[PDB]
Amino acid sequence: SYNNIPAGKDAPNDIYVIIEIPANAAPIKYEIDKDSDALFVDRFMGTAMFYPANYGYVPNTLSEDGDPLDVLVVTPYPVAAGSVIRCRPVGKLNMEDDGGIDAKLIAVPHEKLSPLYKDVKEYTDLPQLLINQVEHFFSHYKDLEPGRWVKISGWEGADVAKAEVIKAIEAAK
Amino acid sequence: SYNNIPAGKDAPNDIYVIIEIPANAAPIKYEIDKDSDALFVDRFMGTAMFYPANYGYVPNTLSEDGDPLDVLVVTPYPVAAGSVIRCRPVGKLNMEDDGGIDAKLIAVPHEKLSPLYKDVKEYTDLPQLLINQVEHFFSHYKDLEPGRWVKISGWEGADVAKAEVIKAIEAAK
Amino acid sequence: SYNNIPAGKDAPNDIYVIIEIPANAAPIKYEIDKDSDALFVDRFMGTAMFYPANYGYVPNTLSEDGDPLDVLVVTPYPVAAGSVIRCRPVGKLNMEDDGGIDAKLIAVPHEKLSPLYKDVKEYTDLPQLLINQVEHFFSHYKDLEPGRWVKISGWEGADVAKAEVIKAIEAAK
Amino acid sequence: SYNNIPAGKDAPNDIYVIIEIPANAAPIKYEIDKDSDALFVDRFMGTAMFYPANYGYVPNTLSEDGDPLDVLVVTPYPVAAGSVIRCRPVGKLNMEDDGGIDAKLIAVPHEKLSPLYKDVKEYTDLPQLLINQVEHFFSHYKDLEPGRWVKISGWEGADVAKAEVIKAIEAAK
Amino acid sequence: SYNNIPAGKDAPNDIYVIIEIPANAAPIKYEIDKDSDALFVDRFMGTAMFYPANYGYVPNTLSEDGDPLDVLVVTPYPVAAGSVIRCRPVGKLNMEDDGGIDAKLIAVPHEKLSPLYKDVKEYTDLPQLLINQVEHFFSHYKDLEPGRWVKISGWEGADVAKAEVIKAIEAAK
Amino acid sequence: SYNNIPAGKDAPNDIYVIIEIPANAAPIKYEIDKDSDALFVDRFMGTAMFYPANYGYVPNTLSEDGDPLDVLVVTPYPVAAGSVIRCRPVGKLNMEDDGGIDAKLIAVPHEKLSPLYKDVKEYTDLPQLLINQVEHFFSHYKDLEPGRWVKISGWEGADVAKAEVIKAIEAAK
Ligand SMILES: [Mg+2]
Ligand SMILES: [Mg+2]
Ligand SMILES: [Mg+2]
Ligand SMILES: [Mg+2]
Ligand SMILES: [Mg+2]
Ligand SMILES: [Mg+2]
Ligand SMILES: [Mg+2]
Ligand SMILES: [Mg+2]
Ligand SMILES: [Mg+2]
Ligand SMILES: [Mg+2]
Ligand SMILES: [Mg+2]
Ligand SMILES: [Mg+2]
Ligand SMILES: [Mg+2]
Ligand SMILES: [Mg+2]
Ligand SMILES: [Mg+2]
Ligand SMILES: [Mg+2]
Ligand SMILES: [Mg+2]
Ligand SMILES: [Mg+2]
Repeated sequence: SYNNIPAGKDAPNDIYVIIEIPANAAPIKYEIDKDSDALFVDRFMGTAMFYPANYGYVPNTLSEDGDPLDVLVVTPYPVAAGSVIRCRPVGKLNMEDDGGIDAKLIAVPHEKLSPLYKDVKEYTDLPQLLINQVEHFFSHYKDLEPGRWVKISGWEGADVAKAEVIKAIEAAK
Repeated sequence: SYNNIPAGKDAPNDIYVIIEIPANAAPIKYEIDKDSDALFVDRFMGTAMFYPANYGYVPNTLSEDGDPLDVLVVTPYPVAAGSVIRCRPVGKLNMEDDGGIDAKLIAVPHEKLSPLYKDVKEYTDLPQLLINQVEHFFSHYKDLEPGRWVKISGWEGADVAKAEVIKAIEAAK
Repeated sequence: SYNNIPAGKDAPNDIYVIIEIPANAAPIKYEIDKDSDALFVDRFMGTAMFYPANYGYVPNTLSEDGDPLDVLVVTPYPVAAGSVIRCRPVGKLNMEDDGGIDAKLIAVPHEKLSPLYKDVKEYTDLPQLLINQVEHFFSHYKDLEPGRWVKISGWEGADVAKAEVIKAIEAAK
Repeated sequence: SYNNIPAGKDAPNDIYVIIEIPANAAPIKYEIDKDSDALFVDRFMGTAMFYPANYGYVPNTLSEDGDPLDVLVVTPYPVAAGSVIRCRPVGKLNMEDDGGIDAKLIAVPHEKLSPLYKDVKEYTDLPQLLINQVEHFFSHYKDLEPGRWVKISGWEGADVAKAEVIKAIEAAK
Repeated sequence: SYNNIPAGKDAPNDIYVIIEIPANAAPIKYEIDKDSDALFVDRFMGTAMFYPANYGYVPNTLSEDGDPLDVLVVTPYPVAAGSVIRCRPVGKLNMEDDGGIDAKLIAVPHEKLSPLYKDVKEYTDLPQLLINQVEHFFSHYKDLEPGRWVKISGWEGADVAKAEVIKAIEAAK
Repeated sequence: SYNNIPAGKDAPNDIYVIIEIPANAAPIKYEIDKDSDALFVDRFMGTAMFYPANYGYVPNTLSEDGDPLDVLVVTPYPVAAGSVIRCRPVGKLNMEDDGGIDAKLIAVPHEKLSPLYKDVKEYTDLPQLLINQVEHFFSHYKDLEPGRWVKISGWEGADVAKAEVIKAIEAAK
């Protein structure tokens, strides 16, 4: 099962993220069910938008909302829902949503998977438009769903993002 | 495993369906294997047709033929093979095929997943062309495979479909 | 060439729209060039959004910005960029953008192309969520491009939309 | 324009086919308009089926019904709508439909485009399942559209198909 | 889990292959993890190439590199990553890579899945171009990853391939 | 027609490229026919490879092989075959093939189309793996076609690439 996957081979610089929603996918919000490891349709999203990067979570972590830590992973090609990417965090997007505090990390593939991100040490080393697209997506993707909303606080860098991994690993143990 | 998913949160009005074949997919007839939870290729379909709705089954149900209850689920976008949709039955298509009695329910997503089906209470509230496409698909998709065949009896409404769910949940106990 | 296509077989109830951008497509903003009939990439759009309906124009019309009249066409499947669809207007979305007044019509296919829209006489007969998605898309698709913006005024019905077609046809003569 | 393309480099053994509908495409029945060269949506097809081969016509041919000769082209990958394939006829499917006589040729790519068809000299050298799929598609794809219908007479071989090309090239002069 | 799937219903003539990479897919090299059954991204491949057949392994086998036996499966349509296909071996491609001896079998679906391969008894009954594409892919897909390389020895037939299946099954006990 | 499109609004820093083959497309080598403006299938390519960037030509130019100048354009999303991209050259790949000298440019979208490439002044500002993928593709894509082959000479920078545009513009006038 997914719970047999550690949070990382060497956290926080070498972690695993289980993908729930591929980048550039149809507007279906999938979530993995802890009790079955199965991909559930949480909802069909209301706006004409798509997640700008692959979206999932670090196994064996615990965030403030009670679920594993949320991570977006930038990849050269969208990966299959349910697949697992070895990656490295480069930034943290601080937000609050209708349910409470909701920070999410952004990460890039580990060097063993690709050389493309070797020089991406901070989220500011990704394309500025991509960073803006990520923030704009979370700012607006709940606009057509009543009772759902997002407040953006802002971005923090790779040191804070790596800290967040450690926090969530320690919270689960 | 899939067997940890209940038949529904509040059956028969609120059920779960595990999808084997997405709507509008390539002509590969996948089936989930009970003893591995794995998606098997049952066959490559012989006709140039596609399933007009997502196709799957209700976990923890048992029909009189020893398999879970079959369900077609209408969705605004096709859902991934192996994913699970919370939905609501609105009708039943009575058929017999080369394997015996073969009724299949038709369902729409629960209102928590989409607002688009709030007025669909009976299968006759779906577009008539879609109902005709479902009937036509099952009447013909086996035409080019030796020894496979379908007889269509007709449709029944939401109350009959809900009673079928109750009966199949009972049988699994 | 495209200019041999009339504005309609029986405008304004029966018109042709040349599609530039398919519904649900990648964020490439194509525009057909008057001087060559060729599809140009006007831009790669800045936001993680998609046109919620097929987007194009009525040939042999002239709208307020000097170009043919803009029309969104709802279809059961997205139609290819550069293809031509026989359709019928059911509404008008009034907007202003960074270039000036920018109304766009919304239309559904002629009954010879699909039976699915026979009961759609006004834009309010389309799904409310789709109407909201169209408004939300135009409100936000320029959010990440400096100097580009949109202000929505509101909708008008089929009779107003049909009068806009007549106005743009006569303005071209 | 398309009318500048000859019927072939060396007809009837070496012909050109302009594709209207790719193999395995969405159920949109496109047709090229003679007076604009533009791809029109003739209709959205009513059944859950797809064309099993690429479908188009030979330019600068004229059958006795006033339209160019129809050709299905088998290719290793589906080709884009509006593109032109150099190919070689290997058979003829005789049909009558709601519009009158409706024979369609079947062809394979010229050896300069692919080595995969060197041993396909007759339509019976193609996979039997594919031949059956073509027949089944035309027998059923109009089933859900009022007033549309097909009668299938049977197949003829490559020599008959080649004579049909010669006859249709003659008629266009 | 996957390990409940036997190596075959009647090995070596009738085997199961769990697919990791679909034919003609994006250049994502998935591998199933033994400890979790989950699909991991091993890497994003460096070259602009795709696997010419579906790629996976036989469960409950052990090959020379300590992992289950590798098999390519030719299918009429690419099958999803993680799905399981009943097939039959027809050849063996002998290679050495940067990790050591690396033979891979090639197989076609069982006749219950498709009639299209009934006459394919040896790998030489597949299209020569496909065999060449498989050799060329393995010869070059690692060309842009330093430290990864492949040397091709050549092919052996179905009887040798079937003996390799028996060898890997017994080696797992 | 395409010939109404100038080589650029302000060559060599602001040019138009007509795309024949989208990035990451199926292995179909399309070429636009000068006499009809139609997209022809030149061949189905022999190797399991794909063009790593969109491929096409500058209208109203003349290269040493007698045809308009060949250009690859890097884009965030593959563009439709036959569409036209406003772009700017950043490098030149010198090659000779079975027909003679065969240099090709690489370009990025003009700033009016996207901000993503503002800092890409030279081909060495693109990802090194992408540059290697382009060279590797041309080195190998003819490996399975007899009589077709490529010799790589090497890359030159943006100043030489801009020169090549001017050379080919002047050659056509
Ligand atoms: Mg969360
Ligand atoms: Mg979550
Ligand atoms: Mg949230
Ligand atoms: Mg089943
Ligand atoms: Mg069943
Ligand atoms: Mg059945
Ligand atoms: Mg406009
Ligand atoms: Mg416009
Ligand atoms: Mg505007
Ligand atoms: Mg036609
Ligand atoms: Mg015809
Ligand atoms: Mg007909
Ligand atoms: Mg191996
Ligand atoms: Mg392996
Ligand atoms: Mg290897
Ligand atoms: Mg050239
Ligand atoms: Mg060329
Ligand atoms: Mg060349």
